[PDB]
Amino acid sequence: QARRALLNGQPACATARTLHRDFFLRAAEAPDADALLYRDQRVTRGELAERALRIAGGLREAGVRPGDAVEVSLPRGPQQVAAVFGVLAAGACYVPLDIDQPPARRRLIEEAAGVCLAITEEDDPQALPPRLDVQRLLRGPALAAPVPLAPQA
Amino acid sequence: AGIWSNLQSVDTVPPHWRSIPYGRPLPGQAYRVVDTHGRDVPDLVVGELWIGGASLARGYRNDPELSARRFVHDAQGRWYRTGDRGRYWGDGTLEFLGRVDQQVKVRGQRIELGEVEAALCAQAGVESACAAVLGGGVASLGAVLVPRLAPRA
Amino acid sequence: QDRDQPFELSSVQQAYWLGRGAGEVLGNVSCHAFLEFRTRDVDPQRLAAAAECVRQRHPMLRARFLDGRQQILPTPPLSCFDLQDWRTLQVDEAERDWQALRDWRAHECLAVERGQVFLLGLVRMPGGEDRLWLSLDLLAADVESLRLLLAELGVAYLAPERLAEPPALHFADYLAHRAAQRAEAAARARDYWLERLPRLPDAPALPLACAPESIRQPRTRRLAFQLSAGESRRLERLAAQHGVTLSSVFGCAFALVLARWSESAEFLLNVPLFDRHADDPRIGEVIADFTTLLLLECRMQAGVSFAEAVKSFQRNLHGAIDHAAFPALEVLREARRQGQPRSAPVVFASNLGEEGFVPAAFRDAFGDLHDMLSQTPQVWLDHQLYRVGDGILLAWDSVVGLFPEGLPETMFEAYVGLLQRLCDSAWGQPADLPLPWAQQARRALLNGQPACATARTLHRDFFLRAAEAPDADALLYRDQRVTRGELAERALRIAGGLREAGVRPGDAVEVSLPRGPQQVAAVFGVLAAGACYVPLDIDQPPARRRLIEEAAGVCLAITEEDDPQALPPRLDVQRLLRGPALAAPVPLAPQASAYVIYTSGSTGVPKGVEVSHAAAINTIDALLDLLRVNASDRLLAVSALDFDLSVFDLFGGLGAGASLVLPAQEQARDAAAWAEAIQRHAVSLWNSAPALLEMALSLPASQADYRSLRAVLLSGDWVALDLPGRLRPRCAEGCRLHVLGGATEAGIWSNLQSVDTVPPHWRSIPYGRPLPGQAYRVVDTHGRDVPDLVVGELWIGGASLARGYRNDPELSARRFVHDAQGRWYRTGDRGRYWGDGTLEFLGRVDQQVKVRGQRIELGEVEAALCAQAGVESACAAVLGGGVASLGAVLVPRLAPRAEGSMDLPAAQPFAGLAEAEAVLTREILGALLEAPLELDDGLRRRWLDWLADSAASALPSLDEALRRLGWQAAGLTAMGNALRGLLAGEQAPAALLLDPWLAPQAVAARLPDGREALARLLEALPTPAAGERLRVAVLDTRAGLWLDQGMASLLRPGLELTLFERSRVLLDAAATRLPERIVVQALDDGLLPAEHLGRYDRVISFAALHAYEASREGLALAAALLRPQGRLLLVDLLCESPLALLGAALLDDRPLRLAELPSLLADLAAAGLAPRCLWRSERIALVEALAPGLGLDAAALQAGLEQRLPQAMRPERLWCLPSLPLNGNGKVDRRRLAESMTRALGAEEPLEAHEQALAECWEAVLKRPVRRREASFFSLGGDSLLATRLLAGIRERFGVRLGMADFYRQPTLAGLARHLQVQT
Ligand SMILES: *P(=O)(O)OCC(C)(C)[C@@H](O)C(=O)NCCC(=O)NCCSC(=O)[C@H]1CSC(c2ccccc2O)=N1
Ligand SMILES: [N][C]([C][S])C(=O)O=P([O])([O])O[C][C]1O[C](N2[C]=NC3=C2N=[C]N=C3[N])[C]([O])[C]1[O]
Ligand SMILES: [Mg+2]
Repeated sequence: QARRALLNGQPACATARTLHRDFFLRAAEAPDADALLYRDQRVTRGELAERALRIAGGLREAGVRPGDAVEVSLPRGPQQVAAVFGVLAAGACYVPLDIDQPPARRRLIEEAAGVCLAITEEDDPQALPPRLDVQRLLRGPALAAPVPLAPQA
Repeated sequence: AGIWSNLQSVDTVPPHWRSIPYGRPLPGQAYRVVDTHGRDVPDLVVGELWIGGASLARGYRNDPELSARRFVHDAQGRWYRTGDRGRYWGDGTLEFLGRVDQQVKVRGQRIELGEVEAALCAQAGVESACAAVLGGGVASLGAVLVPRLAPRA
Repeated sequence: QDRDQPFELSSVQQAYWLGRGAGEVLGNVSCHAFLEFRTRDVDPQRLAAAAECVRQRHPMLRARFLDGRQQILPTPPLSCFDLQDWRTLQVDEAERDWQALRDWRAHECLAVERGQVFLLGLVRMPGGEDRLWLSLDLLAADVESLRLLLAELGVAYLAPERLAEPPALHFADYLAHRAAQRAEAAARARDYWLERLPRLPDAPALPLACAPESIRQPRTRRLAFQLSAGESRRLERLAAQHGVTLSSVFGCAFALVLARWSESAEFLLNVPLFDRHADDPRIGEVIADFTTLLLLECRMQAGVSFAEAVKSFQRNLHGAIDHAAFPALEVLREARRQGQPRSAPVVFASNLGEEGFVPAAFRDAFGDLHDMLSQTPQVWLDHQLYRVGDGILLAWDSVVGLFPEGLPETMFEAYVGLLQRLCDSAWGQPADLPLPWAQQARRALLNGQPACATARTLHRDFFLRAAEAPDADALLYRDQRVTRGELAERALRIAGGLREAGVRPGDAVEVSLPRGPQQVAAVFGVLAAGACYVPLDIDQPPARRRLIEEAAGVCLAITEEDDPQALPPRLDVQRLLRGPALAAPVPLAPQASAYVIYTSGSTGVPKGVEVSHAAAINTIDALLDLLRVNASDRLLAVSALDFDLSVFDLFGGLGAGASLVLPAQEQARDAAAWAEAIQRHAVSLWNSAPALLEMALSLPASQADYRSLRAVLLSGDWVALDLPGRLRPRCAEGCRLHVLGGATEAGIWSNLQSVDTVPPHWRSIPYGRPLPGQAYRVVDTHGRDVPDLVVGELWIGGASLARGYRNDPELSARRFVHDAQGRWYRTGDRGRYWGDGTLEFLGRVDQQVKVRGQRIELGEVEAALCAQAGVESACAAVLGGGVASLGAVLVPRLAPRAEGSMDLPAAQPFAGLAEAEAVLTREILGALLEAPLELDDGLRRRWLDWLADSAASALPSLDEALRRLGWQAAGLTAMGNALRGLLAGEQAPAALLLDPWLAPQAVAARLPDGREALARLLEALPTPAAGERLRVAVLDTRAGLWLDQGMASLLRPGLELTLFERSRVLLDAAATRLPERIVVQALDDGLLPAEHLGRYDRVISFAALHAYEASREGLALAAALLRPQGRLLLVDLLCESPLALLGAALLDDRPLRLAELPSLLADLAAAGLAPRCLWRSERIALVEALAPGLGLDAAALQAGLEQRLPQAMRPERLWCLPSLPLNGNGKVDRRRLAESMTRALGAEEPLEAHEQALAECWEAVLKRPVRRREASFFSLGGDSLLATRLLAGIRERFGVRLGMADFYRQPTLAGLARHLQVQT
């Protein structure tokens, strides 16, 4: 029990904060740095933070709000990463699914998650959750900052 | 438990490892290993890995009853009750020993065989199903069906 | 009710109003809500018009608060709208100005005395942001009424034409209705609450960094957490499933946090509920204060499901709404009127109105609530809730600096953690919170510390150290030293002697030997026999010894005597040393019992703590490996053998081959003997209770040089904060003090706070980290761990626990307990972790008592007495008697000052006097020997020898003896007759000490020119020359007959006299015979009442300073009793009266107590008294000596205790001592102090003009007749409401500006007169 209380007792080694906080800091600190590299093109932290904050503004415009949840269902690539940061920066909890996740199973998850919205390249405001094009959320106005989430959201 | 809960560094494998163990718990989070009655098992004894401390998920998104079955509370705080089996070796390392239950790994991903079986019972015409990950180098997921017969006199 | 005339405050408005009081407990603040809101732009003139429009709509926004009543203005004098247009400024200067404006108007006491209960305002930031904000004093309004003010502002900003109707129901008509309408319900609930006041729980016993009385400027710090839509939905649907109002969910979860953070899970929390019930539906639009305050006595159960806990909280909450018909404030008043300081300074304001807190008409006009602040007075933790968005803003308006830093943060993080644990998981789960993981993670490291020990039999290493180096020093004694080989072969001789006597592995053996090498050889011999040693003091009384022999089930006793026929077979250690040697120690597996150490058998059946070798050697290694103990070290065994510290001295010290300097049994508490032992044998290690090292350090650095002392261990009792500071220059360079924690039930110790010096945040030296291999918990009464900073019971765990109480398994299951965390000794120490993982110990659990209306922190009373000028040390206890009084005790430090230079007037005595007393000694020896059977045979033979030895064979004289003595042959006859009659009654000591012819100091007050000694002692009492009042006292009064013999020299005009003795029956005679101008008071059970400190300009001692257990004892008693510049007047026996020596032989008390003139004057100058010797040569030597500024006086103590303690822990009686008495096991004897005070315990009109003119003020305000001064205002019938009318009454009656906090510390009539006496 002594050994195990040491190994369990290992101190927090963390600063409790909103999960996105640090990326938006790394972006504000070096907007030009390569955040993403993808299919032989690249995205800066500034570009990604803006793309995310535009998605966030599009999500607050689409009725998403702090600790409410948002499905993200995008092919693997920068728009996916921008969307999860944009969900988190809208204050929301992202509910990732593969775009390959099949429709009846996706409906079990969309039903069980109580999900406010889904981000999917498809626009369909009449889906089980309202379903949204990330490319349209990328036309959204940028939020000037991520929404202040307390660390436990 | 959050993205991980242990770290075995591996500069080399000492030959007595039957598997690469779960190492020390990651900082700020913890492991118990318990008897089926919730008390800690002694070192080298196999029991159920309870992950604990600050890294844990808050629960399942809209399943409070399964949350209470997993995210349990004890005189030692809050614990995820994983259903992984394992043992603390005498040096306080945590050998993970696979799972006792219907949950298995396919091409790295987590699958509940109860999910595969239920997705087969969701077939009109299946009375019940079994699923298992199989032997051979393919490591394939297999399943087995009982059809429902639509009786008459 | 006339709509602009003064009308009564609602009860809960009085709670805010009286909380504005600069002298009220955590008062001086508004009870305002500050709200803050954001938008890019708003028209400031629309706002200015809107704010003034809502004032002229609602009476209560324009209500003035004065004289504890409210009165409504047609419009207020002071500005409605604090516009601050900064659209031009630099952004960050505007932000700093906003933060100043924010901190100001969010902490602001609004001018409610000028009707400014409502104030709107607006910074216009140059960043393009109009931050509308709103300071509403809740004297106007409920929070549920504040959202209606927002509704009115939202409309009045956007479309003021739609403000269709100003709500016609005036708040005075609502009160004039409500206060009459409630009447039966209020009485019905008053009867409920009155009968519950003794049974009400406390405020939540949370960790406070500051006393609430010790801050005048309570800034609220808000903590907040927005539960989302989804978390709100999950709580709302789960609240529905479990059948509870959503306020009950949040209130239950809050009360579970406060329970987990309280010392006890039962407390009051003030629930402001929303009594917006009225006949007019427009009450739903009136802005006045519809708060009603519910004193929810929550009692939160542990380990139940949250589903049970929340239904319980709801049932309590709902049922208590009916009892809130008599308002919580009047319950808190009636508690004060019943002598209980109860409060609900923690608050649960569930403003959960389903629309969103900020109403939609306002959410259109400005963004939903950005931030907010309370300033609720007299409330530590104002928890509120708001629907925000469609989510729920949790808010905790904690107070800045009141809680520890990071505590409202962590406690609130646990509350949010709980509420998400309620969202995402079913309420069938335990209502017990987790410890917030960071706290538990640290404590898992502290408890996780590896064994750092090898499991082995406790004696093992000593027998190795002997086989390695047999000629090395093991023990150093009175003169001689025993080597390891000698000690090992002596131990193994005793071991074989014990095997032969039938003792065998783990069977228990008493070791009652005087401290010395044979005692050590006996414990190592018992342990080498494989047996378990049961050490006892040889001076322990026989009845207690039989209980311990019985209770240990003791196989055998080693006792320096053979009696194989006793309760156990009892053996002489010298015969056991004549026994055969064992070849080797009998093999024990380490888990076997090593010793059983016994507490005092005054506790009923003696608790004997059986410790295994594994446990003992674990603690020992865990300390040897920290002390780096080595073969050159030399410990001092000041620890008695029945005090478990000796186990480290023995099996630790000699396990490392470090030799023991042993005090002998006559040196068992002697600091001078220890000091020489350190200075002589170059002692490198020390180990004791702090009261022993305090006693060692009480000797000067020149008299007692400890600079050999490489490291110091202190244990078992509170270590004073100055003590490391006193110790650093005394011990070796690199002082290495360690203070060590925990009871014998955890082996010798369980903690180590290393001390270089005290960091200034300590209030006692804490328990440190647990020692290696063992562990601590602090637990709630339910056995769950309490959080950091939270006081609970200390539990000790792991590889050092005692096996149990030796033959009480039933108590062992109560005091040792078992969890998923392993096995724990449940100590009954209070204490708390700190954030850094240090473990503050806070006294035994009985060192708190729920005395008659409050929990007393007796450790805090001791800490506050130690802060007095000139105090060495203090104790506090709670007593017997019909009051069950608080009691406390002091000691002065005496300012040692080397004034002792002298000459002795030797010219008056001659040898024919000592011959006269030798003759009279022979005659009265011979006179008792006319009936020689009144003695025992030992005294008979002594007396028959002294009939020649104390007589003409040494100091012969003729009948001239009689004329030297002053008593003639009539007196010789009267002595012989009295002595035979008294001893045919056998009435020594008691009647011998009552007798004029025979009492030892009284015969010394005649025979040795004793009346002439007494005369020249009493002479120069200056009052019949000076014509001025003089206070005299006597230390050694006994029967008063020796004083009566001097009394013609004592009855001086202006002389006041007080008479003292450490005995009751003798003072009854003194009090019988001496006139009513002379006072008599016992030092009952050794204890001086504090009313006498610093009071006496003169103090008398007669032929009895040796009758104290030190010179330093009776001297320190004298010095404390003396007024500064006052004179001790002493005759000391540099030789006894030969008849007082018969007297002492009939007490059978040793003549070795007596001391020389330099020996007296050295200790007396160390007691600070500056001396002259004066008289009677080498016999009955007169000394007088002058007192320094010791500062102790009951007046000065009252002023210091008024400066440092609340009225609920006044030292209800107060006493003093020359030093605190000591346990056999080293501690300050808090039981003897408690019993002694319990023995020493044993209305009238106003008579000052200020008391009488105050009685007129109390009688005017309270109506009831103020005939008695001794009453306290609240106990008589006062309230904080009535304290305003009393202050204003004093401001009419006398004109003085009353400090209301000082009046709350001074609630009795003369205590109130204090501020009038000083014309404040
Ligand atoms: P006195 O006549 O009061 O008699 C003596 C006693 C001992 C009773 C006196 O010293 C005392 O304790 N007075 C009562 C103090 C008290 O109870 N204070 C708290 C009243 S509570 C209240 O309803 C607050 C808390 S929640 C709410 C609020 C919400 C939003 C924004 C601000 C505030 O304050 N109001
Ligand atoms: N010696 C001892 C043990 S160490 C004994 O014996 O006694 P007791 O009672 O049991 O114990 C003591 C008491 O107190 C406490 N402590 C310890 N340590 C200390 C203390 N206090 C204070 N400080 C310190 N350090 C214990 O636990 C008990 O209660
Ligand atoms: Mg004890």
